[PDB]
Amino acid sequence: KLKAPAVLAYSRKINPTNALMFAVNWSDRDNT
DNA sequence: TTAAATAGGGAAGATAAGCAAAGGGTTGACGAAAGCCCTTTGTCCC
Repeated sequence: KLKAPAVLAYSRKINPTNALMFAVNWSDRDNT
């Protein structure tokens, strides 16, 4: 009947990082 | 070197699988109540 095994797991295929926030101007975004 | 006046309510804490086998565990010493025989000492008889 093709029953699922007792232990079966999958890893994570999309890895984001922790975002960082900075304050800049709309016309001088070079320095943060 | 101050008097008072209070300090949040609600929800919720995951599941599955398994815990090993083999080998050995020491020795010696801790008796009373008589039987017989011999020796010695002492008493008594012949």
